[PDB]
Amino acid sequence: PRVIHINDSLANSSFGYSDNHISTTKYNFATFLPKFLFQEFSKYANLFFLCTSAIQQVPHVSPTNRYTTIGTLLVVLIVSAMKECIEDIKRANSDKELNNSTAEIFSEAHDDFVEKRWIDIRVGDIIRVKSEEPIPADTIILSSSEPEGLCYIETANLDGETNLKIKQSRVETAKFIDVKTLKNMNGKVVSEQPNSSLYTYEGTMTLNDRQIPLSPDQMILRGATLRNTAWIFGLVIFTGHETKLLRNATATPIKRTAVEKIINRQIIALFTVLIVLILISSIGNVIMSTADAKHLSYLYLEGTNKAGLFFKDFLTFWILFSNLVPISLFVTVELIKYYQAFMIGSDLDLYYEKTDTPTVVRTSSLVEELGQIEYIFSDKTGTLTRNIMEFKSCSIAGHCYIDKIPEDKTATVEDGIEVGYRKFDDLKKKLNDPSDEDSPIINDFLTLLATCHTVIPEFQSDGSIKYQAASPDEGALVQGGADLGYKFIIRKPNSVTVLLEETGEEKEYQLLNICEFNSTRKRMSAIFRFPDGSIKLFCKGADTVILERLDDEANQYVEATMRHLEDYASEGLRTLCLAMRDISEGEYEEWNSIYNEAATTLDNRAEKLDEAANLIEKNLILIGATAIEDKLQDGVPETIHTLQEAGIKIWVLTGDRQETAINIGMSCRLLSEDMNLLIINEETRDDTERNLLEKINALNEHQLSTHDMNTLALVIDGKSLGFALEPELEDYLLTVAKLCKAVICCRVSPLQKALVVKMVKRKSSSLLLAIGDGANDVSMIQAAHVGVGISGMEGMQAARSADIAVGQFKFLKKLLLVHGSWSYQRISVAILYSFYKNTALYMTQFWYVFANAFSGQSIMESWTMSFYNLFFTVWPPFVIGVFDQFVSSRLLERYPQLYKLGQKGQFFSVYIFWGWIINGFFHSAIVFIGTILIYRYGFALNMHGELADHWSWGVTVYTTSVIIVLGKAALVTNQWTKFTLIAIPGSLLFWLIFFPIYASIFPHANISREYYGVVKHTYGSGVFWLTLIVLPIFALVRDFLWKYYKRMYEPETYHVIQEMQKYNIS
Amino acid sequence: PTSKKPPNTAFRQQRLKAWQPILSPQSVLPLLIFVACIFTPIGIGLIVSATKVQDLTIDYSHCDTKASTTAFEDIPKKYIKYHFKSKVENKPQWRLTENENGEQSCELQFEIPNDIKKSIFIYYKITNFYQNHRRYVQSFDTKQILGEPIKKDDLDTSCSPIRSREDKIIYPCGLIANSMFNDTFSQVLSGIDDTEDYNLTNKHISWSIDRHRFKTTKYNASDIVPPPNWMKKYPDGYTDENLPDIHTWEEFQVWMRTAAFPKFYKLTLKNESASLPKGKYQMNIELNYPISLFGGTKSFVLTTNGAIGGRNMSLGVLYLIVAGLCALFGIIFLVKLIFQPRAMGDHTYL
Ligand SMILES: CCCCC/C=C\C/C=C\C/C=C/C/C=C\CCCC(=O)O[C@H](COC(=O)CCCCCCCCCCCCCCCCC)COP(=O)(O)O[C@@H]1[C@H](O)[C@@H](O)[C@H](OP(=O)(O)O)[C@@H](O)[C@H]1O
Ligand SMILES: CCCCCCCCCCCCCCCCCC(=O)OC[C@@H](COP(=O)(O)OC[C@@H](N)C(=O)O)OC(=O)CCCCCCCCCCCCCCC
Ligand SMILES: *[C@@H]1O[C@H](CO)[C@@H](O[C@@H]2O[C@H](CO)[C@@H](O[C@@H]3O[C@H](CO)[C@@H](O)[C@H](O[C@@H]4O[C@H](CO)[C@@H](O)[C@H](O)[C@@H]4O)[C@@H]3O)[C@H](O)[C@H]2NC(C)=O)[C@H](O)[C@H]1NC(C)=O
Ligand SMILES: Nc1ncnc2c1ncn2[C@@H]1O[C@H](COP(=O)(O)OP(=O)(O)OP(=O)(O)O)[C@@H](O)[C@H]1O
Ligand SMILES: *[C@@H]1O[C@H](CO)[C@@H](O[C@@H]2O[C@H](CO)[C@@H](O)[C@H](O)[C@H]2NC(C)=O)[C@H](O)[C@H]1NC(C)=O
Ligand SMILES: [Mg+2]
Repeated sequence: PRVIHINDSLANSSFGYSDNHISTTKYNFATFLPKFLFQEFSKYANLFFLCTSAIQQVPHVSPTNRYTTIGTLLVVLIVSAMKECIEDIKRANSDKELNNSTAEIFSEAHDDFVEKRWIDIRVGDIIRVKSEEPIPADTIILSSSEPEGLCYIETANLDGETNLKIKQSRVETAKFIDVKTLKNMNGKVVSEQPNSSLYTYEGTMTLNDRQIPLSPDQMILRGATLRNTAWIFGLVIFTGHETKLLRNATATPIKRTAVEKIINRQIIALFTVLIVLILISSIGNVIMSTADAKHLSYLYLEGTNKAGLFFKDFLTFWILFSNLVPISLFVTVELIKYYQAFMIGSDLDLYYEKTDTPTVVRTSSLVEELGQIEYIFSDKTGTLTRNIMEFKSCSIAGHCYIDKIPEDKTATVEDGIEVGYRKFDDLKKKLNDPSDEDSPIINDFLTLLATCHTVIPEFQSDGSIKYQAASPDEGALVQGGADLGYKFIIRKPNSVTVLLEETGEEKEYQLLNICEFNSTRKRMSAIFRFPDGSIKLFCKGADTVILERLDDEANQYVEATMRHLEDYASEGLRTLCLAMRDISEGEYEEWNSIYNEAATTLDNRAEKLDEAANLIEKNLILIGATAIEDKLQDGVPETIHTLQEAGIKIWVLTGDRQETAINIGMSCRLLSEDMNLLIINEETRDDTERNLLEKINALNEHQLSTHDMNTLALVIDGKSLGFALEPELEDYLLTVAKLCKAVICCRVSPLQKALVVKMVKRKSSSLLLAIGDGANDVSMIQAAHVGVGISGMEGMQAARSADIAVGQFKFLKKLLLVHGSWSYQRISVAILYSFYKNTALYMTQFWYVFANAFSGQSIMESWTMSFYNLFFTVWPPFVIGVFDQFVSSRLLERYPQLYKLGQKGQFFSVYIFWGWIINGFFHSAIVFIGTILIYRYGFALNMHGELADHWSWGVTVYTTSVIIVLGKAALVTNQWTKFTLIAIPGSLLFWLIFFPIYASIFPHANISREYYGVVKHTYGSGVFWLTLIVLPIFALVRDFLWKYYKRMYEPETYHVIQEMQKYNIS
Repeated sequence: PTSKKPPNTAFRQQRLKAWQPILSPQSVLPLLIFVACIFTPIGIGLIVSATKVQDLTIDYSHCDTKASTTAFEDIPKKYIKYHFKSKVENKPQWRLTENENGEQSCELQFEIPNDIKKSIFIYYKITNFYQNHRRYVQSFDTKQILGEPIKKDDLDTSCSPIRSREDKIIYPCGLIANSMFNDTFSQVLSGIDDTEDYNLTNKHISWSIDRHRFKTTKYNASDIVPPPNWMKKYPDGYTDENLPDIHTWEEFQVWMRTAAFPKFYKLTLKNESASLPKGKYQMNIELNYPISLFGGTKSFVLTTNGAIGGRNMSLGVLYLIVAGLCALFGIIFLVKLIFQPRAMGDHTYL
């Protein structure tokens, strides 16, 4: 049990409860080392370098320095640590904005509320919360500025809803108004352990007099917001990570990318190639030293057993050929992924103007997997809708009245009964004069739209009238009635005064009785008198329960209203039908008694209040129906359509009702009025099991075609999904979900949102995306491969722990199609070009062991080869993986099918990886063969009979291998901008200038004194310049022809788009 | 506060001036035609330039077992390789001469019926000599060959097999400067039968940087000892006159330059600004380096320096090979453009 004292700060500290802080950071000051080591050493190249550094420590077997590989591994580790530290500093800076908000606390030594920060609240402190202020922690309410104690809490962040939740205080524990008289609070409270089971609370507070029980009816959780109140007094029970909502949320996990998992499988093949090369070299060396031992007496070999020599040769050729796995790759890849994540968060098309919060990428490691997404797990309230309800259309006397007539129907057709649309000015002109047949009906409907409700009015200081309603649809109806001409003004028991726009005369209705709203009745009824002496009763509700409440005998306006309701519900409008009745007092003389007897039963009031109203329904006069729309965000249906066209299966997971999530889907065109809704609303495990079995049986009996599948949706309920998610027989739900066009889950807990994602990602091979708003879908964001959050509106916890923080839902159309297909293509080639450029040079060292008795003598030296991937071949990868685009941005949004090119492995795989390694062997072999033929016996110089030696020949190999990789980078580049002209042709001019200066001032300083006079024997000769034209062209003549052939006679889907952009012809 | 709006620069918004290259059929075929029409003349020029070189390789190995001492005997065909502008009449001949002690010599009599007008060079060709071994390239004290008198424990570890012999320093340590080719070539082509002598020289045959970095030693004549393989000509250690300076010993400099391949040339003699007239010539070579040390061949090469040095068609063939790939694919791609109509486009299978 959890015990908590009421009014002391000395005894509660002995329990060691958590504070009120939040930490969305990945690393901490006590776990950085192990997590960083597990993240960095999870690859197969860092482990390779670590094992290589352990080989050089063996004596004699290390020919060069003993700190050549560990010194570089430390550099790459420091670079990765600096990147992670910058990201964590940014995350902590973003987090700091929450723990510094104002929060008043009651002090016993001050007897006054002091304004502090959101990090200083402890367990058991009295907190005063104002209106429209986020709740600091799980506070049990103790007082409020309302009679008896009432408050409205909006839980749009606890779980997607629209209606305000009612909360109250206990008796004898609600008279604590004003700051004073808060000193007699003595005792203790016992509650349960912090659990994520919402809507449940059991316990008792042991006051100084007696015990007071508790219930979830007076338990406000962290995330809600007060509405239509002034101030509330709360006692903190849970805080920090002990909150029932922010409990399962953990730190940012290590999210691996599908590119990294493919690289790990690409390094393994390089290891087998290296092992084969080392074995070949060692066997050759052993055979040469054993057989031809009498013809090598000028070398003065040691002479030992073959077993003792094979091990030494293996250890030597390990370090000698350890450069096949480039170290500069896993550093360049980090910088490329960090730079291309900064360019994404600087686009004006992904920046919100009316809020000034641009897109951020707080995780630059998974920026390249945005173009491989196959599933999108969205959210309704907060992510798709704008949480705004408005009166759109109306239906009166079988006629639709709408403010702005659309272009789909425009005018009427008048087939049988009038069906169509007409402007509101016609309604106004027909209501003005009483000579029309529908004037009294419209009048009664307008009085209905501004009376029968529970809206509380409030006059502001400026003079504006504000409405306070626990239900947003009632507030929308009231606003519609007001701006239509019937402005409801004041309300008080047995008094409703509404101001009429016409004649400027206010009315006065004596409100007698009004029945509350229940989930079983689904009606709102109000019976009162009009200022004339007659009794009228209004009743509005859904067309399911009120149809069996009236009979037809004269009002032949039923079928038209049914057609109108069917036309409204086919677009995603929440409709409500309304009925009036005029009854006399002869039946009221007993109706008052049969109603007020419900206040006499002191045992079951919820059993009598509903049946007391079910006795006044004989024949209702149907007036019509209304339409209350919920506005979506800007560009939501178009984004859904574009993402569905690109081959992405969009799902919806909301913790709202099923009826509210069904019509949300017909408005954004996610569903249609012709698809089969596989509704699964079962209460037990056997029920949903049989439902799934019969669904698979009915779907398997057909052979399927182009139709059938595009008209199939899957609607799932909360408890039904909880029974369909158990490990025992769960594939029945996954086999059917892959055949429906859309899936919508309703009333799902915040834990199930992550369970669905974890089940999809573990039983498939696709990449998921989880976009959501509010702290109710945080775990889901921490459960998918890419977590995108919404920042700006109500709720920011989903945008602080996510990976990308957008401002609108429409930006997701450009973050995936343009900034996703590019990053997948940029990071691919930039890697495949490196593995090739490191192979076209260091493979000559393996072709040279057949000419030096398998000794392993390097062709070039250490300093020249060390500058290869550092000074002259480092910029082409950056300019390829950052500032390159194979297609324009205007064409990726025009043809979404191109996104499928990134959906499947078409640019980066192991089979394509072999195409660049084999191409690297070919170029190195060509260079070696061409160089060992031109320089026969060194007699390749026309300078007084002097000959070219070892170092004068290695410069030709190093220079020829540089022009070849730059030629390949030029043939690969699709853009050719100003940053490319300094990386591919500028790096070639760099070496040609760097070599003569380096080889003339450094050998004098006792640093690489082998290039003492090679500049005369290389630059001063005519053969060195005649090779650099015939070898790079002979080695690159195979790719230049194959590129043209593939582009012309076997064009791919993107080769035609690239040609369409060049000539500008569609 | 801050507007937090990204700038409207052409760099941040990723909109820069590009080119967009497309390998159009009217861009690749003319390129190939140009490459072929350029590489054909240079190819022919580099091919004809290697035919103007006249050389004569006489494998003088096996002289101590296949040459007679009484008179001259004909050399087998598998040992001579001659390329002249004209044609010889009498075949090359050789003889073995045994003078005092055991210093044998090989006398090779050859013919020059071409009247060479280019500068003459004389090298020796060593076969199957791995001078590029990992423990052979870097095997010499750089400070010791610089003239400085290095101490005992201050020598560099490259001279690992031989360095100190009974607390005595070796002046040329390491694997190199120990297996030096010590076959002394005659410094004059002795003309016979109505022909004159042809004087040769061995000066300025090494690199200009080797003659500037090989300084005269400053060691003590009683503190250094010769290498193990230098004892037949330097007995009883080094003396006052027995101190070979590496400044003027240009053969030492030309041998210290480590080659790149097991088959390498090494310059010994040269004669410029003079023509080689026709007639019979004789060359005397002292046999001191046994072929059993490395199991290869010792040749005598008399060449003339051309545009790329010696007869080597490996450079002119490549220039003609690329053209062979430009006049082939550049033609099979032209016949596919007229005899096989290609679709314009708008066939995207999306
Ligand atoms: C005995 C006489 C022989 C006479 C031979 C005469 C004629 C032979 C004919 C052809 C030679 C061989 C032809 C090979 C056959 C077909 C070539 C297929 C080429 C191929 O698509 O895949 C390549 C494999 O990388 C090699 O290129 C593989 C190169 C392999 C060639 C050599 C194979 C043996 C290599 C062994 C070397 C070992 C030597 C060891 C010797 C040691 C001695 C000491 C790699 O993709 P790729 O970079 O081209 O990229 C392509 C395409 O180029 C590009 O335009 C496309 O769009 P974009 O433009 O947007 O990117 C891109 O999507 C992609 O489709
Ligand atoms: C004109 C404007 C041009 C601007 C161009 C800027 C380009 C630089 C722009 C640098 C941008 C760098 C971005 C990332 C690129 C890769 C860097 C990287 O990966 O760094 C690891 C390691 C490489 O080591 P490894 O190659 O993988 O393994 C060696 C092994 N092969 C062997 O045998 O030893 O580096 C180090 O450890 C730091 C110390 C380097 C010392 C050498 C430079 C001397 C400078 C001094 C060298 C002398 C310079 C003399 C100048 C005259
Ligand atoms: C031209 O170059 C030839 C090869 O480089 C060279 O022939 C070698 O000459 C060396 C020097 O004499 C020979 O080495 C000697 O070999 C004998 C065994 O045959 C060793 O006993 C001897 O060591 C001796 O050690 C004794 C103490 O244990 C002591 O009396 C002396 O210190 C003595 O050094 C030498 O190591 C070698 O066998 C020769 N052949 C080969 C294939 O190396 C020619 O002499 C050289 N000629 C000239 C004129 O430069
Ligand atoms: N002001 C109103 N008076 C009466 N009925 C209303 C009013 N506003 C909406 N309704 C109707 O109330 C009905 C609500 O049904 P509800 O949504 O309550 O079922 P639920 O989805 O089963 O509830 P939960 O799932 O939240 O337990 C809707 O069909 C709607 O048309
Ligand atoms: C040019 O060659 C001739 C011919 O060998 C050299 O003359 C020889 O010199 C040596 C040295 O004293 C004598 O032993 C020979 O008897 C000489 N031969 C003849 C035929 O005279 C001459 O020395 C050479 N020139 C130079 C500068 O070395
Ligand atoms: Mg939401």
